[PDB]
Amino acid sequence: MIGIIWDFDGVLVFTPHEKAWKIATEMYGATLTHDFFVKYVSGRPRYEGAANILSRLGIYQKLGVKTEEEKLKLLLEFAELKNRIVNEMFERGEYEVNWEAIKFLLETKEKGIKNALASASKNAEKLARKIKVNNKSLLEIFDLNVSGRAETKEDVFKLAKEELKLNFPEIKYFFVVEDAPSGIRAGKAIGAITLGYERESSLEEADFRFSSFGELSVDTLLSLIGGG
Ligand SMILES: [Mg+2]
Repeated sequence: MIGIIWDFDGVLVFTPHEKAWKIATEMYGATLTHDFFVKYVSGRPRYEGAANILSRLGIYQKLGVKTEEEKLKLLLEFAELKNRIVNEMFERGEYEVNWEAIKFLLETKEKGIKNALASASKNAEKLARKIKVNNKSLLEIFDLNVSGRAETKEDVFKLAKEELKLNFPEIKYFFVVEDAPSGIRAGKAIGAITLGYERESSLEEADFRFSSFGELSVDTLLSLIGGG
């Protein structure tokens, strides 16, 4: 049978990604453009993004931060500030639910497909618990949740895969629903068929590229295996 491993943010839920960085950058005296975000921050590791902002928008220079230890002190402050802002804007309800993803999720569930929630975020489970689908939480629709139990996509995907197999040994095919280029790579690394949801980035490395759910069928999956 089939197992599907779901990333959360960017797939089942949309949060403002650029916005957290913009606000941190604003409070250090600079303006983050969309152009800059796309070129030096988006899709890169958090600390690389942060260091790009601090150096190229002149914030190091402005504050007299000259040595590597001084730079490093501010880098880690800045990157922590950005996480703290992601947390606060989650606390303020700043997200939208992707009901069309939940649609496909429910469709796979009725055809006997097993579904794991597999986010690296500490907040995925909480949000999933509070979003309602019929007479339960979106969380309880999943057969399995491993969210926040590791801190990279590949480690959480790996964990979700091992647990899906333990619980259901007769699963033979794994899919990863993913919205980010790094996740597509993480999916391939654990031997899953990657379902690339392009809402913003293009995901050329993905086995199946799509722009909206419902453009997915259970039959698409079988077809993907396929030869797969
Ligand atoms: Mg994602």
